[PDB]
Amino acid sequence: MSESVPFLKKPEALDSSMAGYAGFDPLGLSSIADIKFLQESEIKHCRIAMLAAAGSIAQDIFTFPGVSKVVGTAKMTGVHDVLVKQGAMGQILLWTSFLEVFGTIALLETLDGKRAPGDFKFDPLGFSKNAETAKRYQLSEIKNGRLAMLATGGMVHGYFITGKGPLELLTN
Amino acid sequence: DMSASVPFLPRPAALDGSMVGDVGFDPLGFTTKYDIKWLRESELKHGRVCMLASLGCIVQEIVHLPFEATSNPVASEAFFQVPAGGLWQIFAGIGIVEHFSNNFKMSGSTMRAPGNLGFDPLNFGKNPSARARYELAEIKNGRLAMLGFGGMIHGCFITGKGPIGALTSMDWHQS
Amino acid sequence: FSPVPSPEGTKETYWETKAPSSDVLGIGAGVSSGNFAAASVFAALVGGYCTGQVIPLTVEPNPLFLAGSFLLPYSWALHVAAWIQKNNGK
Ligand code: CLA
Ligand code: CLA
Ligand SMILES: CC1=C(C#C/C(C)=C/C=C/C(C)=C/C=C/C=C(C)/C=C/C=C(C)/C=C/C2=C(C)CCCC2(C)C)C(C)(C)C[C@H](O)C1
Repeated sequence: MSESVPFLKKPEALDSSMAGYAGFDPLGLSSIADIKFLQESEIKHCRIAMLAAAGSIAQDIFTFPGVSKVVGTAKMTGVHDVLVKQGAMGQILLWTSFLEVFGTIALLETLDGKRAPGDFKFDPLGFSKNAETAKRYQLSEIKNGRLAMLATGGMVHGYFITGKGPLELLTN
Repeated sequence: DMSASVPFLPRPAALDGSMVGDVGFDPLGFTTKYDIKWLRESELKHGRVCMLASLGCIVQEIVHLPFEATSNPVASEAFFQVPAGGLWQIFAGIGIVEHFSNNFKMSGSTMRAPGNLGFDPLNFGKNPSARARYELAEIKNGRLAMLGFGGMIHGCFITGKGPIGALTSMDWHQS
Repeated sequence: FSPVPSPEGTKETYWETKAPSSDVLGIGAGVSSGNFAAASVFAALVGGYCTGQVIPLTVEPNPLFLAGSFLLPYSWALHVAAWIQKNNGK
């Protein structure tokens, strides 16, 4: 049986070892798509979401030099429209598209069974050299990333209602 | 097994760290579809043209031959602001020197070390190991000169000044 | 006359039973018949609702209603998959 959902059956594709496993797949989506593809997709969504929630808070905390003079009022999604008129978004888009090109090659290598989901070998600082502490940081990455997806959706949608932006909406 | 430049991707099987410049950097699998001797001689030729072109563009603004219609500093505009016939003569020169240099060969026919066309009249490569070091120098400065010349010529399309002129007066106070 | 190539992963799909093997569902080979039957009914109602909301089509329509209207033909293929899985014991 399933851990998270006691009435429902254990998901077939999911395994205990797969980091951030709670036996949570009520609709059986893991049966439809390749499990490694879903794992890479979740890990990528986690990392983008983490950056976006941190960015939302940071935009309320401060503003880089000169940004106050391109955009005055807009805080969360309004800034994107002003910046697409400029080269700021196009530039992020071009460089991220370039990084994702090698992400596509990484995905192809993963889907043949060689590489591991989310593993780009990017560990410059010595944070994973134990393989027990490494397992804790992997699970912490997934849990913080899932929290960050829910948060980023939460913050952007709150801006859609109010226009306040995250932390200022907290204040008022 | 794993590429030096890209840790997560597997090493391109073809490279084997033999040619100079092999940091395992072939992610898009271009060596599987074409012969690497042709690719290396192409890389060297592109880098040599780009090195000459970067140096030329830089000096055009700083020093120009003192004749009428040779005084436009901006490289891009100097193409149009020049006798078409004279540049056309240079284009025809590029043809003969090439046919004679490569002994009159095609893609299969060219392969002889790749890029070793023999035009080294002075004896710089005395030590063969110094030759190998100079080859590493040639390929790395050629790669830098490809990106650098592309970057300045697109600056010149943007700024309209030339390399050193665009660098010295870059508009910090607007987009 | 010469070997005819087919892509890797081509398998035998000829069936003479009551229902085809679940392999005919592709990526949906592991989905249960209850899940196809409920998804089929859901897709039929949502697709019909979204279709109904835009039958007088105008120059500016709601885009989501347009995309949701594509669920009506998709529901036909879903209930066919439900019949295939129920008769395969899934
Ligand atoms: C999904 C992520 C995301 C997106 C699309 C944006 C987009 C934007 N931000 Mg936000 N921001 C982000 C993340 C993001 N930021 C993060 C992570 C922070 C820090 C916590 C901030 C803090 C921030 C502030 C304070 C402000 C902006 C502003 C802006 C705008 C101007 C562009 C700019 O200068 O940004 C530049 C943004 C950065 C330099 C932060 C990026 C930092 C991440 C960590 C990049 C890391 C790359 C990574 C290390 C490489 C990994 C390699 C590996 C894959 C191999 C633009 C709307 C300005 C604005 O208009 O707001 C009103 C502004 O004032 N951002
Ligand atoms: C891709 C290469 C390239 C191209 C297309 C051009 C094209 C042009 N240049 Mg530039 N130039 C270049 C390289 C290039 N140059 C280099 C490498 C130099 C030496 C630093 C110069 C120095 C130069 C000056 C000083 C002037 C031009 C001018 C001109 C224009 C008229 C042609 C002329 O009179 O040439 C004249 C060429 C020279 C005086 C020197 C060329 C010497 C060669 C190319 C470099 C040494 C190469 C080496 C010994 C072996 C070469 C092998 C080769 C023959 C296959 C024309 C638009 C004129 C102009 O209108 O400027 C606006 C002008 O006044 N060029
Ligand atoms: C559009 C636009 C832009 C933008 C933008 C951006 C960044 C848009 C981002 C949109 C996002 C990230 C939306 C995510 C919403 C999350 C949802 C619906 C989750 C609900 C959870 C549920 C139902 C249940 C949860 C559950 C609960 C409670 C119980 C169990 C646990 C759990 C399963 C978690 C720009 C920038 C281009 C500007 C432009 O001008 C406008």
